Amino acid sequence: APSYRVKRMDIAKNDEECVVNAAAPRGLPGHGVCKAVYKKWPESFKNSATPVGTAKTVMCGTYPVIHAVGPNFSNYSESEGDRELAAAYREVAKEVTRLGVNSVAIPLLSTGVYSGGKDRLTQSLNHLFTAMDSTDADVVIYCRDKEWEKKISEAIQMRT
Repeated sequence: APSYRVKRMDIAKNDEECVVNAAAPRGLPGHGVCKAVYKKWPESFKNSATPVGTAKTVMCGTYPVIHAVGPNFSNYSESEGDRELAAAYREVAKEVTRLGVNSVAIPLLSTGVYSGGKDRLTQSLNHLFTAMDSTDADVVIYCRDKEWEKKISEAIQMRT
């Protein structure tokens, strides 16, 4: 039965059937998660650029990389940013369904450098749940911060 889990580790080392990239705009290698994805699955960046609020899947071999471009809250208002963040996750759920995969590795979109200097764990996680609750896939959320793992883990347990 479909679950949610959280792991504090590099998503480029995930054990799931596909990976969501916290993609930088313009198809660029970016920083953080995006850069790790670029180093592990560079061929997935061929023609990967996609607008803020959307997702685009490129295969690396037969492994799907879902490039999801969340808004950068240094450039978006809070209301417009929230709408595009919600929409990016929606498009992730649509791609996961289309691919038919049994599991997916996801990072929290629009946190870190695309956060507008704000803690957006809860905002981004709740959009993740809303979108992925609509799918059948096992979801494994990948973070790096130890306090975030705790908070994510608590949220996962509050809905079981």
